[PDB]
Parts: sequence; structure tokens; C-alpha cells
Amino acid sequence: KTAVDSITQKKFLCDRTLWRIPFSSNFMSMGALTDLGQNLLYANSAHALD
Amino acid sequence: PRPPVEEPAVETVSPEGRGEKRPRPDREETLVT
Amino acid sequence: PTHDVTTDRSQRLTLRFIPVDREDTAYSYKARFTLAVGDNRVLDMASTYF
Amino acid sequence: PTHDVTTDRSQRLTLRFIPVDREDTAYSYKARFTLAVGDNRVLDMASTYF
Amino acid sequence: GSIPYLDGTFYLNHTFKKVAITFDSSVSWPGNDRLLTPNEFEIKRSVDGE
Amino acid sequence: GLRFPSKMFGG
Amino acid sequence: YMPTIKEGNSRELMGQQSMPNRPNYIAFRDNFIGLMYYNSTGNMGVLAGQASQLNAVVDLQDRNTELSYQLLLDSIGDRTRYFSMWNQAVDSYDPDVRII
Amino acid sequence: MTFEVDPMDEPTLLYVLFEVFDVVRVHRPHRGVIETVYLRTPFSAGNATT
Amino acid sequence: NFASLAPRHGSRPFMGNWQDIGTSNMSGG
Amino acid sequence: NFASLAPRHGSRPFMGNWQDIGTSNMSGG
Repeated sequence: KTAVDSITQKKFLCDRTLWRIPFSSNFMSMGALTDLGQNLLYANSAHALD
Repeated sequence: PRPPVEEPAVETVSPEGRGEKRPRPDREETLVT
Repeated sequence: PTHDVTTDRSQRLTLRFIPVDREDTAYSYKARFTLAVGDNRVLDMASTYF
Repeated sequence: PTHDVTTDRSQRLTLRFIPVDREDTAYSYKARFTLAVGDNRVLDMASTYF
Repeated sequence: GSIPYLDGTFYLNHTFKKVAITFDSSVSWPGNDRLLTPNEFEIKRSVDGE
Repeated sequence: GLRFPSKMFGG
Repeated sequence: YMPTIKEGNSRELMGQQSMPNRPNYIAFRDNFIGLMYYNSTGNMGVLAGQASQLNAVVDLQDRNTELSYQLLLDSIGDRTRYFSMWNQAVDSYDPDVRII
Repeated sequence: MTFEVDPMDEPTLLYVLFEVFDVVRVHRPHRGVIETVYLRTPFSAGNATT
Repeated sequence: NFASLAPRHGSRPFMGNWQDIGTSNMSGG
Repeated sequence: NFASLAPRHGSRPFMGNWQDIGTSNMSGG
């Protein structure tokens, strides 16, 4: 009944893992050779990554 | 927005709307552009 | 697969739906939405939540 | 010009559009409308404002 | 100690705020209004009002 | 010229 | 000028001298810059038909829609004039104050 | 590009306009259909990666 | 025809100029 | 006819006017 005015801190810990961002058009694994990886074979152009 | 233009295509600037000496005020006669 | 799987237009994955009219009682409340699925889309209601 | 310029039917110049779906965040405000342009009417979006 | 580069014992995953992937300095990835903040991969938010 | 319309109040 | 750090009334507080506060003009910005989320694609607005609901507005973060509207009004109009409905009153310093 | 500026005792930015053709073409084929194609060159916001 | 939608300056329909149909302005271009 | 030296407004050259080639500027007339 004498609790102080408190504020809430939230966080997560996710050990042992790699933050995977798949290079797929729907972020899914429909195959190892993704559809955006084949879209760049037929485009035949170089792009820079930043 | 754009100066007046004749169309002979080629695109030719028209001389209408330019300022002149007039014995009577030019706004009551013409539009001055 | 590359053809006829994923669109290439400006389309969201997750939509934010807001209560059109909220009604509030002393022991309950009420949230009415417009669950608007546009053309050429499908929504599995397992992905919907409050 | 007399004919074929201005209608003779009951039609409003300025319309009033109630929000279908409004939302008040602590950091922003969101208002969703229905911009219903009826048959045989044209709307320049320059005349639209909030 | 343990070498996380070689054994997979990763533990600094929680120290990421956001990720902005821009192919060729103008094309934001995945673009296309995909995500709720579609130009960056917000991994965590300190101040969330929305 | 003679094709310029006459000045009236409000039209 | 506070002559004495002490509180309560004293003779030395007849020498305290008052200065007016600095004038602060708080208002909405010119042409209502900052109300509307432009160029924030997380807060991007929608214009779409109700049948399709596929957004025809494709906004970008390396676009500057506010400055594109500030430079547009200079070209097609007299920017010195004041239009109160769109709060169109251009930010303009005083030329005697900037260059003495 | 290599800019050389006067020094200032404050963190400053550099706002370079890479002038493009930020052009939209708007098609409305049927009632209530609003199709737009956006294209700017050189600094396009869509390539084969998206 | 669409020339009966124009105000008649005299007996002639006051048609607008053909050059006012599109916009061309950019930021110095 | 030197129309490839003119800026193309659309698909046509924005040629000037014939009558603008000279000058008649003079003090008082």
C-alpha cells in the first residue's frame, strides 16, 4: 500500500543467434536461391550497398 | 507563366502583350504581358 | 519461384486498423473496426490480433 | 456560355467529410476519410484541405 | 575466453537499434512500403508512442 | 485593339 | 541586477533593477510546415480507392516535399504577400538587423 | 565530390540536392481505380533488388 | 467541338492559348 | 535551318521571333 511511483523498463536478450535478414521478396525461405537473387541474374547490372 | 507563342513544327515567340507608348491607358484596352 | 508469387507494387505486410467507434461501459468496452481487405489480397485471420 | 457548363441539379460546391476512422496517438494524430467523388463530378485536389 | 566469432556464442544481439539497407544510395531496401517503417529495420524502440 | 472587351464592374 | 543573495525584504533590495523578458513569438510555421508527416514512410499517408486500397502515394525519405512547396510558391506568386488561410507568411529577417 | 567549408564549433550538416526528374504519371482507368507510376532519374528509388 | 463552353468575346469563342496546356517548371530547369 | 540549336519545348524547337533581331532603343524615340 506504500508502493512508490514507478516507471517500467522493457528489453530483450537473444543470445547465440545471428540476426537474419533474408534477401527474398516476402522475407521467406522458398528456396536457397531466392527470387530476388534470380531477379539480379536477368537484370545484369551492378549495384552498390550502403 | 509562359510568354506568348506562335506556331508556324517550329515554336516562335509572339510579340503580343509587349509595352508601348499609348495616348490612352493600356490596361483598359489590352492585357499587358 | 519468381513468377506470380510476390507482387512488385507499393503494398504493406501489416496494416494498422483503428476502432471506428469505441463504446465504453463500466464493466466492459467495445471496439468496432473496418477490417478492409482490398482487391487482389487475402487475409488469414490467424494473423489478426488486438 | 449558357448550356453544358453548369448543372441545374441539386449539388454542393463545398463538401464536408467526417473522419471514418480517427486516431489520437500521444505523439501524432491520424485521420482516415472517404473522399467520395460522385458520378459526373470532378475534384481538383488543390481545392482539398484539412 | 570464448571466441564468439568462431563458436557461435553470440551475446551482443540486444545492442542493435535499427538497420538501414539502401542499395545504390537511393533505393531503400526492401522498399515498396513493405514494413511498418518500410525504409529501415527497427530492431528495438526506446521511445514508442505509436 | 477593337477586340478587347469593355471594362465593367465585376465582369 | 540582484544586489543581495539573501531572501526577505531589506534596504539593499531597493537597488534591484528590472529588465523585460526577451520577446518570444510562438506560432505555427509558414504554410503549416511540420503539422503533416511528409517524407516519413512509416507515417505515410494514403490516397487509394476503396475497392483496391492499394496506396497511390509512394513517398520517399530523400524527397523534401516541404521545401518543394516553399520554392514553388516563390516562382508562381508574390512571396512577400500574406495569405492567412494557408498561414502563408514567409520567414523574413529585418535587413538592418542582419547587416548592420 | 570534395567540399571544403569554414570551420564551425557546432555539428553541422551538408544538404546536397542531386537534381533529378521526380515525375509521377497518374492513370485512372475505371471508377475508383487510382494507378500511379513513379520514376525519377538518375537517383531512382526502385531497381531489380526491390 | 467543346467551343461552346468558352465565353464569347463578340461572336467568337474566346479560346485559351495552346501553350497553356502543360506545366514545365522545376527548381531551375 | 539552325533549329537543332534551339531548346526543344516538347517536340518542336523554341525558335525566337523574326522581328526581335534588331534594336531601336534610343533616348526619347
